[PDB]
Amino acid sequence: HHSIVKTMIVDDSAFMRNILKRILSTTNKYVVIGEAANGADAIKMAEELQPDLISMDIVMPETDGITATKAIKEKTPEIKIVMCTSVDQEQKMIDAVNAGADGYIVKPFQAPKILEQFNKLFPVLFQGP
Amino acid sequence: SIVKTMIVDDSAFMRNILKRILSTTNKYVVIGEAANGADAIKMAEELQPDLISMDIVMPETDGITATKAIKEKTPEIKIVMCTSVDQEQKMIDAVNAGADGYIVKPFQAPKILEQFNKLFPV
Amino acid sequence: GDKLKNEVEQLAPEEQEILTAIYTGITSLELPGMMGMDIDEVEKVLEKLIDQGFLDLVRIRKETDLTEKGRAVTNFIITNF
Amino acid sequence: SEMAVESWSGDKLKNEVEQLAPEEQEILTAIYTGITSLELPGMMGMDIDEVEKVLEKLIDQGFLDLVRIRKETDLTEKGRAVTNFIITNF
Ligand code: BEF
Ligand code: BEF
Ligand SMILES: [Mg+2]
Ligand SMILES: [Mg+2]
Repeated sequence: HHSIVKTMIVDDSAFMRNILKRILSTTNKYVVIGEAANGADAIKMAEELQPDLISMDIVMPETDGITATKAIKEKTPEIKIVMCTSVDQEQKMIDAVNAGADGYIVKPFQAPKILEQFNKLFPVLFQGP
Repeated sequence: SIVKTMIVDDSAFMRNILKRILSTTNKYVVIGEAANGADAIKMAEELQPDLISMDIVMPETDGITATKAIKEKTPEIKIVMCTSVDQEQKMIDAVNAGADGYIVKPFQAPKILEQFNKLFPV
Repeated sequence: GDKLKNEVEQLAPEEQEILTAIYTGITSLELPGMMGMDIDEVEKVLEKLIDQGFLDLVRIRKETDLTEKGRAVTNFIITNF
Repeated sequence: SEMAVESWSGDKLKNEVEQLAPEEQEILTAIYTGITSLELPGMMGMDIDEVEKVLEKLIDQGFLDLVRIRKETDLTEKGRAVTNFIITNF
């Protein structure tokens, strides 16, 4: 229904993960149900927690975010994954979209832009007055 | 843990206080707001919430009757009274109507969460 | 006794709502978004209620915006995050 | 506009950026994203006065400007009693 979006934040920077938590906390729909510090944990946690949405950094230990995006998507294609990374090279970005990424935000980002990003994948759905 | 939460109070500013407090939590999603009893009973049937913040003194239907109507229509809904009424008799009626918690306003924010977290623990 | 009740009666709804908000624990900072009010107007009401003794100025906090220097530095340091 | 991006070329920036402490780099990244300067101490494990000291340096260091000044106010025992008197209004 999109009134509640189980969200999973994947970034090796704890501070950046904390950034995305303040932003999503003020919203009435995005509930951070998990955090992964590396892509290998991102793969497993998405497997176990089945989030509706994953904010996915790219440059991370153990396994990158594009490899994580792809591996999560061939098990759970229903999961929406939005790359949240500082890599702005258009190639990596083509690679992310080809891996399954539904979104791509470049750090530094402004909070309304990433909610505007997230809200396209999970819009407010009106059934009528 | 996600608690679909419904806020029932005739004071708009008080539903606002209760929403702002539940916003900082990573648990409570306020999915509905009722300004009186009558609307709280049928909205509770609409949304099937996990938790209702229930005032008593309200324009159309009191919170006790609303609680009572919702509880043995939908007993799984945890109902917590949140109110300026401290008279023990009205309290007794709330608990006997089926209420699971009771907050006396004016309240502190950590105690709003303490009733709610007590009914949906981490 | 008489001074307070005239003050309580002269306390407009906005001021009653503020006082109720701080009691609950709502910091004086996120009051404007809760009342649909300008941040500058709410701060003048706070200044009205400290002078009349309903509130005490605990701490003075600054709200800040990045300079173009700031945004340039953030753009540079971002790979650390 | 974009003039500032060019005016702050890489050579000049690194001197001030290497000056900045890791925490101070965190205030800026958070403030950029939109997290208010009222919102950091509860997010950075820092006491509110340390943040305010750090903010005032970044306004002195030139990285920040002072949009407005915010009051942290608590109820006097008068106001605590007033709230308990007007609670029936809500
Ligand atoms: F480390 Be992330 F790709 F910004
Ligand atoms: F509005 Be009162 F707290 F019943
Ligand atoms: Mg990284
Ligand atoms: Mg009432």
